[PDB]
Amino acid sequence: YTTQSLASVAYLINTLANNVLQMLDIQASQLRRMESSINHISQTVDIHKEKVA
Amino acid sequence: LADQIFAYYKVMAGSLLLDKRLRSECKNQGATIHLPPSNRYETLLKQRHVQLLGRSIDLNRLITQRVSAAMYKSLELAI
Amino acid sequence: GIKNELECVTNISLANIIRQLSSLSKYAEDIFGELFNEAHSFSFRVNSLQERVDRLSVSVTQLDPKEEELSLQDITMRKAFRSSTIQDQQLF
Amino acid sequence: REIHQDWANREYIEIITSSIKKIADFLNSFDMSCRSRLATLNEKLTALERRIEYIEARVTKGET
Amino acid sequence: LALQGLQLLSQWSAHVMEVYSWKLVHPTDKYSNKDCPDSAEEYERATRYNYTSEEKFALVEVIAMIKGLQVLMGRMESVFNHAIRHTVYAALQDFSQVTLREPLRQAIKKKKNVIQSVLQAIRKTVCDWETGHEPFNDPALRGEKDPFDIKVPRRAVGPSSTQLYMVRTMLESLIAKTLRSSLEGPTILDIEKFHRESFFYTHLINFSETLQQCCDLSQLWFREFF
Amino acid sequence: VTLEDALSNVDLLEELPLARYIEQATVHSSMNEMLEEGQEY
Ligand SMILES: [Cl-]
Ligand SMILES: [Cl-]
Repeated sequence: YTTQSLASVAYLINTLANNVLQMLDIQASQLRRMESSINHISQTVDIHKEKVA
Repeated sequence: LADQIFAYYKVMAGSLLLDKRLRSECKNQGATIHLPPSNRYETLLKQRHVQLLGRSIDLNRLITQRVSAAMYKSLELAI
Repeated sequence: GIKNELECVTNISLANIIRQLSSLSKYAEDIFGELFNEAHSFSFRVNSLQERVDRLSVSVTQLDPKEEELSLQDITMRKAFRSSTIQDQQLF
Repeated sequence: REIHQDWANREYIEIITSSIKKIADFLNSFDMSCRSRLATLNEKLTALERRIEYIEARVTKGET
Repeated sequence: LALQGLQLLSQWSAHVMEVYSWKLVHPTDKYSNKDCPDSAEEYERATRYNYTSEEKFALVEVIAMIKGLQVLMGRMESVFNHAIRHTVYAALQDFSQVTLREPLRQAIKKKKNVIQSVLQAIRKTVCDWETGHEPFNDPALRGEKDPFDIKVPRRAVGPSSTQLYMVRTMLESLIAKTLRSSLEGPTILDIEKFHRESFFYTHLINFSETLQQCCDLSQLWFREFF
Repeated sequence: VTLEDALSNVDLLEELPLARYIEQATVHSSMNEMLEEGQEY
């Protein structure tokens, strides 16, 4: 029961950790794409304000 | 900490842009504009998880809150 | 004391090891839950930002330089933009 | 005899306890690593939220 | 290294606490510190006014050196736990199985039953023979000298606390007509050697708890007595 | 080689010819428990 318990705990932790890392990796790349998208909007607003000027 | 960090980096900026010839001329006239002492604030600025009483404290985030307010206050004063 | 049976100590101390794995399972769950709750909280903000970023793209494409008039009422009748000034204190 | 079996029993015990400590170590250093990552994500996200507020205000009228 | 680092941490912690401890019983006054009023209450004179700028910096240094090394020692726990267990086992088995042969031979070769009984009890308590059984074909166990080699096993597990207590106490009784005068020169030094070195075994086996006890600065805040 | 080491070698010449531990450990262990109780007080 000891061996079985050690193996089980290690497994469930390994699985949940891997999932958490995957979640953080996805959220990072989300912000990376969003910054790129915000930057292009900002450039577009800059261009527009200059045209009015 | 945030107060002295902002004051430190403002003095650094002011020193960096101060005309070098004027600096030496003042030194010869016996009125040296005293160069600020260097400090070691970076490790504190890199702290994202200070473990205190079971809490995880983002020191970087907290400093930024104040430093950003100080930047805005500087700009308001200039205008 | 010291008079206990060897095999009896072995079994009791192995049973306590399984208890340690029980508490370690609870300790692990708490750790993963605290991290999940923060990242989950970020998800709501990320989704809410992504939609704001997308409907701004639309609003920005529809800007017309030839059309846009400049109003002096933006100075006298409407407030100046202020960015968030919220600061965290009393963290304990 | 029973002492020789005791030595084997306690070696086994030593191996399991060592492995439990390794799990605990991993759990602590995983927590710390994710704390950094969540702080970094919050930093970038907060900035991106602020920037959007700003850009929006450049295109929108103020409150009367 | 494990023992050296624990001793160093202990030295540093003792330094901080001893300075602090001294200051608490010798609060300053106006005569020794010009900035300290006679109106200042004892505790403030014991703490706040009782340290110069240089003393306060030096204290934070040592505190930082303690806590910093505590982190590095803690990160090395798993390696230390294994190496300590291997070393303690090896020292105990080498001593019991091999080193105690000569004094045991001399205990049976002469009529020294009391010394024989304790030396055997020690061997009985801890010896982890590789075959599983004690070697009975041993010349020293009989009384005569060697033409004899024993391969001692290597395990990464220390003795139990009862095993260590019994061995140490039984070895102690030999070196304490006393049982000491009935033993040879080099052998007495051999028991003393192992008895002295085994003093720290419990501490080192319980490394984690010992680490914390060597770095304990928790008492600087408490002030119930004052 | 110290003087007491030389004197001890001479002492050797004048010398030539021509269990309960479990109980004590139980007493010791019992007394230790009192220490822990005293700490609590
Ligand atoms: Cl704590
Ligand atoms: Cl002892």
